Amino acid sequence: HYSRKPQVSSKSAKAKVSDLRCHYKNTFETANVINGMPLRKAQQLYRQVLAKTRCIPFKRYNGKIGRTAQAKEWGQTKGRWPRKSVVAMMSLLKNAEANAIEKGLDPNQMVIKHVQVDQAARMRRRTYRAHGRITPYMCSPCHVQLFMSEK
Amino acid sequence: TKGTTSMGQRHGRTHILCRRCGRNSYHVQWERCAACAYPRASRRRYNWSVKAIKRRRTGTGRCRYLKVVNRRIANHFKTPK
Amino acid sequence: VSLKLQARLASSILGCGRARVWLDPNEAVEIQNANSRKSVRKLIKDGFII
RNA sequence: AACGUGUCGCGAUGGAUGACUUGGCUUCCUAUUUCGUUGAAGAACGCAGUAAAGUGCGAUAAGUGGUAUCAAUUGCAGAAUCAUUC
RNA sequence: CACUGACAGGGAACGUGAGCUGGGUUUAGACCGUCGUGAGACAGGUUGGUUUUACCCUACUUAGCUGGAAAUUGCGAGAA
RNA sequence: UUAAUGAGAUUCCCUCUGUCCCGAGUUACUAUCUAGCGAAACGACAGUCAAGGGAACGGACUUGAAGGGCUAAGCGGGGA
RNA sequence: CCCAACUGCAGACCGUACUCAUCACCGCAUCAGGUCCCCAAGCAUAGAAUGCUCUGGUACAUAGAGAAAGGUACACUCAG
RNA sequence: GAUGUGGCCUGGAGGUUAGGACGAAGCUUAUGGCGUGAGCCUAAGAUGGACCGGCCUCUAGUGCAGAUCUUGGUUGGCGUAGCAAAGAUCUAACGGAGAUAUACUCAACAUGCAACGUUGGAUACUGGAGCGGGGAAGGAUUUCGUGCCAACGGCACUCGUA
RNA sequence: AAGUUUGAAAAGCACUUUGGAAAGAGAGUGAAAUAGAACCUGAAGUCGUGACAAAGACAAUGGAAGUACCUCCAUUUCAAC
Ligand SMILES: [K+]
Ligand SMILES: [K+]
Ligand SMILES: [K+]
Ligand SMILES: [Mg+2]
Ligand SMILES: [Mg+2]
Ligand SMILES: [Mg+2]
Ligand SMILES: [Mg+2]
Ligand SMILES: [Mg+2]
Ligand SMILES: [Mg+2]
Ligand SMILES: [Mg+2]
Ligand SMILES: [Mg+2]
Ligand SMILES: [Mg+2]
Ligand SMILES: [Mg+2]
Ligand SMILES: [Mg+2]
Ligand SMILES: [Mg+2]
Ligand SMILES: [Mg+2]
Ligand SMILES: [Mg+2]
Ligand SMILES: [Mg+2]
Ligand SMILES: [Mg+2]
Ligand SMILES: [Mg+2]
Ligand SMILES: [Mg+2]
Ligand SMILES: [Mg+2]
Ligand SMILES: [Mg+2]
Ligand SMILES: [Mg+2]
Ligand SMILES: [Mg+2]
Ligand SMILES: [Mg+2]
Ligand SMILES: [Mg+2]
Ligand SMILES: [Mg+2]
Ligand SMILES: [Mg+2]
Ligand SMILES: [Mg+2]
Ligand SMILES: [Mg+2]
Ligand SMILES: [Mg+2]
Ligand SMILES: [Mg+2]
Ligand SMILES: [Mg+2]
Ligand SMILES: [Mg+2]
Ligand SMILES: [Mg+2]
Ligand SMILES: [Mg+2]
Ligand SMILES: [Mg+2]
Ligand SMILES: [Mg+2]
Ligand SMILES: [Mg+2]
Ligand SMILES: [Mg+2]
Ligand SMILES: [Mg+2]
Ligand SMILES: [Mg+2]
Ligand SMILES: [Mg+2]
Ligand SMILES: [Mg+2]
Ligand SMILES: [Mg+2]
Ligand SMILES: [Mg+2]
Ligand SMILES: [Mg+2]
Ligand SMILES: [Mg+2]
Ligand SMILES: [Mg+2]
Ligand SMILES: [Mg+2]
Ligand SMILES: [Mg+2]
Ligand SMILES: [Mg+2]
Ligand SMILES: [Mg+2]
Ligand SMILES: [Mg+2]
Ligand SMILES: [Mg+2]
Ligand SMILES: [Mg+2]
Ligand SMILES: [Mg+2]
Ligand SMILES: [Mg+2]
Ligand SMILES: [Mg+2]
Ligand SMILES: [Mg+2]
Ligand SMILES: [Mg+2]
Ligand SMILES: [Mg+2]
Ligand SMILES: [Mg+2]
Ligand SMILES: [Mg+2]
Ligand SMILES: [Mg+2]
Ligand SMILES: [Mg+2]
Ligand code: NA
Ligand code: NA
Ligand code: NA
Ligand code: NA
Ligand code: NA
Ligand SMILES: [Zn+2]
Repeated sequence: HYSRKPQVSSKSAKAKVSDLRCHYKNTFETANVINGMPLRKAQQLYRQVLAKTRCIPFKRYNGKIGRTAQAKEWGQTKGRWPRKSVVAMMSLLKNAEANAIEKGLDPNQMVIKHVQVDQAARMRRRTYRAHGRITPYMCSPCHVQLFMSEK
Repeated sequence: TKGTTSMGQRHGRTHILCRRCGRNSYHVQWERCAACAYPRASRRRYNWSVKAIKRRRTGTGRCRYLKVVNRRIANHFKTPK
Repeated sequence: VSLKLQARLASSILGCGRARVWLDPNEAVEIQNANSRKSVRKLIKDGFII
């Protein structure tokens, strides 16, 4: 299940998604940046990433990606705007907000306390190379789990 | 040249389905089957391929009559009084 | 709403190519109700296909 | 600082291990035990209320008849009888 | 041959082919001479003959972020 | 020996030119940045040098000289 | 029984969808390769060259932003 | 290189002696103890769910780090190389969950982006040796309508030879 | 290539809520869903996360001795013992 449990179970809301069909590496950076944020400010950041006024910092899987000035706010130099991962993470936050509202909590006081992106089972395709070679064309989905606690 | 381009030069068929075995080994031009030697009376059978013999021998099909006659033999051709 | 079927039938009935077939941009929900050559022929007579 | 490193707790991916075994392999025995022009073996089509494969069967087609046996078959449905039998 | 003050000699895996080029050398085709019965041979001549891969680590060239004097710690205290 | 013929081998002349002196400017598509997608080769471990010895040409060993960490674009000296 | 013009009745079997290719076939694939036949418009022009156009067909082949170096081109120019 | 070891370990057999639903085998370990060692044993499982230990003897397909070893899986390279021949798309409306998607503040921009199908306009290409209309070979339902979008059409799809 | 080896029994997750859906959050069945349908056990390798340890550049690993801090470990001792 969830790799961690909330401090107060009755004051928390949890959301999950398995086999997302979003790039695990992109979703790893998109979801990790909101790990300690209030829910409302995490949702604002995703809206501004879609507007391309702020970026998602790429801290681990950033091998030879481009440099941008919008990564300075995160203390980095390299960042990106992974729109596919942002909309999926936006949907997950909406589910978590719905779980909190159904439990009688206030989403405006909800703080994300746990984010975990894990590599899911891969899907196999093939690509055709020179000299009659056939080579893998793997797809890498992800599992995303999170919960938020009342502040 | 030989290879990919010449693969598109291959037209027609050397073999079609055989009436006796249905294996797509009937040489259209030579009018004989590469798998069972039809229309020769006897079939193809070679000891250098025992594996091929076991694929086509008795018992690999239905044995519609052999099942009946084996029961009759095992019961000594029982008949009503 | 897709009018691919009606355009195909109208092109055959009128004996012309797709570029010469005009489907009324308005009144699209009654064009999509024509699933037969009989009904497309009524649209042509009514002036919804030209 | 940030990447990165190490340890521990918890997760994921991944299907080894153990237990299980209606399979295989090997040995031995018993017979009014050895196919076909009276059309075999093999090959092809088809057949169920529902049925792709497989199995069984051949336009009498998942079977007819006869002996036993005694209430089912079964995913659903259908089915005279609740059965000496028909 | 000519200019110049001068047209010194050398090394760097006979510097340097994932830098180039491919004229030579040294495959298979072919011609000549000589040799060999022959197939063939010749540091003899001749003509024709695919030059592959960097996105890794260093090196180098530029280009960003960034802590740190107990060179991350000690509170371990030294001023050109 | 030979007219004609030849994507055959060779030499010279006219013309012509960025082949060169000696390089410069411009275009399309790239590279480059982004969204989506997404491999391979290769991979003992790794990766700053000088000299020394050493299997006689070291990234590891000896003695010295360097070396704060992480990064983007290139590049072909080394990685025999 | 045989001719002429009628008339009456009967004319059995199999194939028939679709494709024929910058996506329907072969090349491991919707692969810039390969694959026989028929119909073939207007103008320029010698014209089945080449260029453009009515009919028919198509906007499908990852896109956006956008003057680094270095590239590739069925892209150019350059004083003496 | 030879030999020795009441020397260690594994699958089975003949004996013997034990254990297990109050938890067997297997598995996990900053669980310690013992042995020079091969290894043995205990502890814990917030592991498991049914078999199995010791000792004597017998037996064998009996011990792995490497064989450009075999099979399966994984992996750095790496969100990297790239996805650049065949000139090309623009616009409004309709459809669609695919939007004009927002704690406070806040008139709108500076906080839901990017992408689809159809129709009408626009622009362009093919240019009759055609991304035209029919056939053979080959293929065999790809044809047609409706529905549908998990996988597939190396981007995308509400579209499709799925 | 592939054991359909879930569970004793399908009792195979009604119903509520968010979502277009896939699914999530609850609630139920069951001794056990970390037994939820290619479902017993679930290793290694690799990866994520939280906590902690720190750490220049001596590639890392290693040996021997100490020390600092930790220790769900073991053993001993706790009255003139
Ligand atoms: K020679
Ligand atoms: K001893
Ligand atoms: K392997
Ligand atoms: Mg690059
Ligand atoms: Mg980059
Ligand atoms: Mg390719
Ligand atoms: Mg090929
Ligand atoms: Mg031929
Ligand atoms: Mg030819
Ligand atoms: Mg022939
Ligand atoms: Mg013939
Ligand atoms: Mg017969
Ligand atoms: Mg040299
Ligand atoms: Mg020398
Ligand atoms: Mg070279
Ligand atoms: Mg050279
Ligand atoms: Mg070189
Ligand atoms: Mg040469
Ligand atoms: Mg001679
Ligand atoms: Mg030569
Ligand atoms: Mg030669
Ligand atoms: Mg030549
Ligand atoms: Mg300090
Ligand atoms: Mg050196
Ligand atoms: Mg190099
Ligand atoms: Mg290069
Ligand atoms: Mg027809
Ligand atoms: Mg037809
Ligand atoms: Mg044609
Ligand atoms: Mg094909
Ligand atoms: Mg083939
Ligand atoms: Mg022409
Ligand atoms: Mg012409
Ligand atoms: Mg036109
Ligand atoms: Mg195409
Ligand atoms: Mg296009
Ligand atoms: Mg392409
Ligand atoms: Mg350029
Ligand atoms: Mg054995
Ligand atoms: Mg015992
Ligand atoms: Mg532990
Ligand atoms: Mg450990
Ligand atoms: Mg033992
Ligand atoms: Mg062995
Ligand atoms: Mg092993
Ligand atoms: Mg090997
Ligand atoms: Mg990876
Ligand atoms: Mg790239
Ligand atoms: Mg390319
Ligand atoms: Mg193109
Ligand atoms: Mg339009
Ligand atoms: Mg707005
Ligand atoms: Mg929008
Ligand atoms: Mg044109
Ligand atoms: Mg043209
Ligand atoms: Mg013409
Ligand atoms: Mg044509
Ligand atoms: Mg169709
Ligand atoms: Mg796609
Ligand atoms: Mg209960
Ligand atoms: Mg469990
Ligand atoms: Mg279980
Ligand atoms: Mg399991
Ligand atoms: Mg593991
Ligand atoms: Mg961990
Ligand atoms: Mg060292
Ligand atoms: Mg120590
Ligand atoms: Na010639
Ligand atoms: Na070396
Ligand atoms: Na040294
Ligand atoms: Na083609
Ligand atoms: Na591109
Ligand atoms: Zn045959």
